[PDB]
Amino acid sequence: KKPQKSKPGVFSFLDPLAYEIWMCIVFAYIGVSVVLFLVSRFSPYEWEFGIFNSLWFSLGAFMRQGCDISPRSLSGRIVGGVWWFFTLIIISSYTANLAAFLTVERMVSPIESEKTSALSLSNVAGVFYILVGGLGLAMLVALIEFCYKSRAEAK
Amino acid sequence: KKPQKSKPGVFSFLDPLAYEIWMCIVFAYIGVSVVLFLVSRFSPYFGIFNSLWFSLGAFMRQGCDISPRSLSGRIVGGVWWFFTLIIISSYTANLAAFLTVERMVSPIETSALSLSNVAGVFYILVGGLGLAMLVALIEFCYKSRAEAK
Amino acid sequence: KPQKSKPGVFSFLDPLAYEIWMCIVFAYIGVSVVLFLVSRFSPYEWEFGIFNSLWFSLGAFMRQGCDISPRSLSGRIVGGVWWFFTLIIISSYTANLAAFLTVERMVSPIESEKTSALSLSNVAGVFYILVGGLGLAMLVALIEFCYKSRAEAK
Amino acid sequence: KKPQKSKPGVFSFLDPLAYEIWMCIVFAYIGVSVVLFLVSRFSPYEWFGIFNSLWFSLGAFMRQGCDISPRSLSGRIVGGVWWFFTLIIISSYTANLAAFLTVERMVSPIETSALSLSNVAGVFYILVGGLGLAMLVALIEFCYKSRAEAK
Amino acid sequence: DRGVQMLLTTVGAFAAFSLMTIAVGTDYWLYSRGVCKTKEEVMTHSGLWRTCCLEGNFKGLCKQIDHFPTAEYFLRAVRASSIFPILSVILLFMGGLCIAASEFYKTRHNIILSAGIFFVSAGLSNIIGIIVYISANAGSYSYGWSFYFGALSFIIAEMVGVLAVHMFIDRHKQLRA
Amino acid sequence: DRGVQMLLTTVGAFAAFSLMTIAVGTDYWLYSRGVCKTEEVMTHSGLWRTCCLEGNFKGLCKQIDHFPDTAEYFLRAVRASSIFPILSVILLFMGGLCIAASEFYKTRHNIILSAGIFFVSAGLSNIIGIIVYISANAGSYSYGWSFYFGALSFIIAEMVGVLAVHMFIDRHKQLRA
Amino acid sequence: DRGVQMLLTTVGAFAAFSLMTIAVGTDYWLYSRGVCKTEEVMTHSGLWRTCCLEGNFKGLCKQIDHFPDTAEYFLRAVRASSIFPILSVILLFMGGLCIAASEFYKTRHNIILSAGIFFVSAGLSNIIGIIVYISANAGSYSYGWSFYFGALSFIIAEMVGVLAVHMFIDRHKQLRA
Amino acid sequence: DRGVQMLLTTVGAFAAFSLMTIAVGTDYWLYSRGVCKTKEEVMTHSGLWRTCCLEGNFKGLCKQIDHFPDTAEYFLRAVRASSIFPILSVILLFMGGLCIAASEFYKTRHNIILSAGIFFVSAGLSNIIGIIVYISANAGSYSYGWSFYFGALSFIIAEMVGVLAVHMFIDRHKQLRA
Ligand SMILES: CCCCCCCC/C=C/CCCCCCCC(=O)OC[C@H](O)CO
Ligand SMILES: CCCCCCCC/C=C/CCCCCCCC(=O)OC[C@H](O)CO
Ligand SMILES: CCCCCCCC/C=C\CCCCCCCC(=O)OC[C@H](O)CO
Ligand SMILES: CCCCCCCC/C=C\CCCCCCCC(=O)OC[C@H](O)CO
Ligand SMILES: CCCCCCCCCCCCCCCC(=O)O
Ligand SMILES: CCCCCCCCCCCCCCCC(=O)O
Ligand SMILES: CCCCCCCCCCCCCCCC(=O)O
Ligand SMILES: CCCCCCCCCCCCCCCC(=O)O
Ligand SMILES: CCCCCCCCCCCCCCCC(=O)O
Ligand SMILES: CCCCCCCCCCCCCCCC(=O)O
Repeated sequence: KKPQKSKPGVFSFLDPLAYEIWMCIVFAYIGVSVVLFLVSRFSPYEWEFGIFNSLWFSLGAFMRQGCDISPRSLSGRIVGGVWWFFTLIIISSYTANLAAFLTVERMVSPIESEKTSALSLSNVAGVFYILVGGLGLAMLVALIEFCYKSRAEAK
Repeated sequence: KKPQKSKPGVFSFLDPLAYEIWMCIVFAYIGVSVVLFLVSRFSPYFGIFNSLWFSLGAFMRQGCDISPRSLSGRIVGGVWWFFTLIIISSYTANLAAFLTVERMVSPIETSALSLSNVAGVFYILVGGLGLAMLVALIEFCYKSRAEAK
Repeated sequence: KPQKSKPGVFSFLDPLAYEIWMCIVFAYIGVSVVLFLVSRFSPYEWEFGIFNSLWFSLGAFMRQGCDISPRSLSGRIVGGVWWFFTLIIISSYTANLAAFLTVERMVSPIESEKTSALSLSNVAGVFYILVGGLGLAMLVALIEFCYKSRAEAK
Repeated sequence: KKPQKSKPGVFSFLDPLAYEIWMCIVFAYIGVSVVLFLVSRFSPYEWFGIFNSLWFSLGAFMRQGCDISPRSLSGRIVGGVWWFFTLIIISSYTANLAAFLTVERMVSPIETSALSLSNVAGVFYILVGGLGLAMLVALIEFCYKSRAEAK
Repeated sequence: DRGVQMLLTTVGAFAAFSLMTIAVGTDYWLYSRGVCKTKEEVMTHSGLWRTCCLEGNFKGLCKQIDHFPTAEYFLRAVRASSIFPILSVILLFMGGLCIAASEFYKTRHNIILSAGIFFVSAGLSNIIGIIVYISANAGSYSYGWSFYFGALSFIIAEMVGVLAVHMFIDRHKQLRA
Repeated sequence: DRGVQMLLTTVGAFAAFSLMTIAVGTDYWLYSRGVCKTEEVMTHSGLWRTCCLEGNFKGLCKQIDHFPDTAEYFLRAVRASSIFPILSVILLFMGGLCIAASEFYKTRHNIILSAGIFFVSAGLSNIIGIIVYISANAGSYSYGWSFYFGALSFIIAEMVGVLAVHMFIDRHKQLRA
Repeated sequence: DRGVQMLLTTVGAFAAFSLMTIAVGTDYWLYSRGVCKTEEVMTHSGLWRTCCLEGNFKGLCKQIDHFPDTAEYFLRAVRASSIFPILSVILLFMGGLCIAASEFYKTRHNIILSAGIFFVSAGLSNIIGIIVYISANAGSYSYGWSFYFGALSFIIAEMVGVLAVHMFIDRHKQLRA
Repeated sequence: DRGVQMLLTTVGAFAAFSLMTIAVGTDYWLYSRGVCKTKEEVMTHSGLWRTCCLEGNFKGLCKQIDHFPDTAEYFLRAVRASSIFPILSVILLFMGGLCIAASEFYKTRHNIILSAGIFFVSAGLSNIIGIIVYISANAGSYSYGWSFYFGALSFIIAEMVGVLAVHMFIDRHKQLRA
């Protein structure tokens, strides 16, 4: 049968980039956050980037979201600048390759031996599932912290 | 048949995404704002209006006044940031797909984007300015009356 | 034959019609003024002045800084709609430029592949604007300094 | 002949813009940083240093940090035109990359789709090189300070 | 004032519960162009459970949706069952119970928090359910009034959750003064 | 300084009103190749009258017929009746009256505030008018001096509104102090 | 809670070193489909030996032939000699050695900083090694548990580096008192 | 220190001026493949003024580039025909040098050092405009020669020296406030 267009899979929003790019993005995120934490607060002569704040900074730099704090040191600024460059390239390339995917549908036969349509909710359902899962997780973590700190109030 | 050039809709700027995606975006925005408010203020140990503002500014890839400092707040903020990035990228990519395909259509044998294409966003903008002015004046009249007569 | 043309200075404005640019400028002034009014007009609450409102609006459009964000309901309404407007307009600019650079459509003036990298000739105008702005900035700074120096003598 | 699949360059992420655009972006960055430093801190009647000017300009180009913005008319002029320049140049980068990938996708010969790590590996090399450099600089400063105590 | 907040929370809880229950029950989710019963094409209610014929040879015939003919299989499982809309109804019911028990067996002050958490969770469950429904359908049409009853239920549930949390905050505030 | 500001706002109000009134009156909004009173020839079209130039019978002016989806009908109505340019003129007039009445009744400062709100609203009406005009035209050409008179009226109206609000803030600072 | 921190860091250092060494020595990095020692059959290729299975003479296997524009030559050279995975192993070893020597010649509290630096650098080397590996593979497939052992070594090495730096900070904090 | 700062400023000013003057007079800007002398295509020098020929049957021959073989294009052609921007860069660097020289003599004015800083910054801006105009004018393979990179290095050094001058002026007015 002629290779009809495939139904968009949940988590098809990751398709523009190869699995290896995502995996290396995660490794680069951890490395950047750790090096920013190290460089920012290791010398006794410096004594706001703890490990948790370094991770937050890096995450929000990647998602081109807020800043809240910027390194003031030479070295922290080196780290921040290369992470900013990386982020710009990777996000631009994600958007560009997604545009390429949506512009030209390129069907391939499973075996060998146009008036473009609005994205449907099926095309991004996965990101909604992740969002609501994260909201549930956030509520759970908050309630755990509150129950713990309540027991600490008992004794 | 004659070409019959099609007039873009006033709100054709919403065309890259299905109606259900916009609907679910609004539901997601309310959910995110409410959960951010609960995980941030519920512990005796970001009010609702500030949480709505945070979420709005996060979606428009714009503002950044305050950001959550707690673990739970940061989980909420992080997922919302991811969601925003995917949705906005997908909007721009699908708009580019629309315009590219419409540009490679050859009939049988300018290209800039016209004010007709983005008119609705101007209408919304000026409507919002009017609403803002009205709200300001209502608050001011209320405050003038509030002083003990 | 049509023979695809050499890109003009100020061709970076080509993705949007002249009317869109004009109305963007009008909307910018309107937004700045209304933000200033709805923020500094109640005596019942006497940062968003006229020049700080203009700066806020400018930076919101260029998807850049945020010194201050309106804290009132009304200023937040204004900011939110301006943010929406900005997002749509900039997305639309990028998308239409992509369409232009993907498919080339040469037009016959009278009727009765390999997608090269982008050359300095079709962003030259933005460089000219930048350096002109730097010159203007230096001029303004020097005028202010000369004025302050002369006044301080008295 | 066999189709001869192309091997992407390491620094292929620079392909969307000509070499001269990158060169002139760097020159423009230096110029903007210097002029912002000059107009901001030059008049007795005020007293953004050079390093802070450079940082401000970089995070405008990367559409990132917003630590501090100019408050004077001249600083604001410089900042505004640099923001304009950055908007145009980054939009143009993304648009031309999309053009590259879209055109390369509709080629049909005579008779994977995602972007591979090879297409961006150079940006990872730069990232890790920058992290190494940052650690080196931090340790150099720490050694300097630790050796600068009175003995 | 404080006195009215309990009324607003309780009436909102009841409204949300009633709307979600009606939506889960009624059949006007999707005005599709479907088959009245198999072994031609007309407008059909196609609710959550039963698709019911209208404007046809025999208007009014209602049949059970044939949900079935691995991710797609799991989505079919989650959609054929309405675990998420049903869970929304259950959580709204438990939230209402917590609000009711706010007065009887008073002064616990964590029952109000439980009410707020239940209402917020009901909202989240509702949204997941809506997304599952819409995803399952596609791959013309319109959305009936039961669908928008579900949507309005979500909105009201979130508002009532905010009120409940606010009331809990105000108690634990007075307490410290 | 003070004393100059009142004169400057008054002059600006008059300038904005005169420019907008002229713009609504005159007919050099658009230079297009249309048809004269009923070939092709250049025709300065306005808000009301499309009129013929550089032809055998230049200077012959005809009323524009704005008619042969509901949005199309409503846009055609809103553009046929230049409600938004006219409302801009009316609001500028009312702002001028408020500024004039400022000299009397000076003890009450809310009349110099009203003046600012009227001028700003006039600017917003002007923007909507320009957008509807251009949009309706879109469903070679150029814009004439009438169009740019409308644009300059918008700019001056916004400046004058800023000045009016500024002086209301001073007046209320002197009485705060 | 110092004391348990030292045990946790030592365990982590040992785990990272062992994982990275196993990953380098073992050859289950890539489940390709290629030729065994010189029909296409599956293979558990590794860093050194492209090794055969489910074949005519399975289990007999050879040294990968790395070699058949200086950039291509340089990348092939860097991937032939697994300089970056090996350097990761060496740096993890030196980090562990520093942590061990943190008991002897105590009170320096400046070698534990070196331990942190070594672990961080080992992680960076590891990531470069992964990138070169995957890049050179592009000159169906899957990744084996050796690849993931390398990845897990990276993660644990970064955690241990953070702990080491934290302990150095705490030591100077105590000293400054 | 003040002495080291002043020496470094002076050396930088001289280096920038020398580099820009060499660049604006020498011919190795663009290794294109043009025509040695006309009215067979081979490699060329193609400087700012004269396109000498190389690797051809006759080498070393130079003709003045045929400027002017669209008013928007006409103005760019005119601005490239002269080198108003490279030349103006050279002039501004020279005037900055004069200011720095007048720094040591007739000193305590404190506004001539500022003048030097402004002139160096302006020279840098002129230089960048010149480079953009040049590169734009040649869009109608190739490579850039060492004279082009001399121009570029001149820009960088001029900006550094301008920074030094401004920083040095700020000190004088800090001292003159303590
Ligand atoms: C105060 C600020 C602190 C410092 C902030 C640093 C962050 C900015 C770095 C960006 C990437 C730099 C590297 C750009 C890559 C160059 C690669 C290249 O030139 O490739 C040559 C190619 O082969 C053709 O010649
Ligand atoms: C420090 C504060 C913490 C903030 C934290 C914020 C979270 C931000 C990221 C969310 C996306 C992560 C989820 C990505 C899920 C990918 C789905 C997947 O794994 O793909 C499925 C399969 O591989 C193919 O079929
Ligand atoms: C807490 C502070 C709150 C700040 C508040 C300001 C934010 C406003 C943002 C966006 C408005 C967008 C309005 C969208 C209107 C589109 C509706 C529409 O047109 O839908 C019908 C459609 O046309 C049928 O085809
Ligand atoms: C509040 C203080 C802020 C200070 C202000 C900061 C600068 C604003 C940003 C960009 C200016 C862009 C200028 C655009 C120049 C356009 C040139 C143009 O339009 O020329 C094309 C020609 O019309 C075709 O034929
Ligand atoms: C900045 C750090 C986090 C950013 C979000 C990154 C998302 C990580 C996803 C990792 C797994 C991706 C799997 C896709 C491949 C596949 O579908 O087979
Ligand atoms: C966080 C807010 C995001 C912005 C929300 C934009 C407004 C969306 C509202 C729904 C509009 C539906 C448009 C589709 C109309 C149709 O085709 O029937
Ligand atoms: C935030 C508001 C300012 C944003 C920057 C807008 C500057 C561009 C305005 C140019 C005017 C229109 C002229 C170009 C169109 C043309 O002639 O083809
Ligand atoms: C300030 C933003 C960062 C950008 C800096 C990038 C500098 C790149 C320098 C030029 C190298 C790329 C040119 C490719 C050459 C070729 O075509 O072979
Ligand atoms: C904030 C930026 C200000 C914008 C500066 C705009 C300067 C360029 C204006 C060009 C107008 C061209 C007239 C078009 C003629 C017509 O078709 O009517
Ligand atoms: C923000 C600072 C970034 C600076 C980046 C510097 C990178 C320099 C690389 C220069 C490569 C030049 C290639 C020569 C090409 C040619 O003309 O043949």
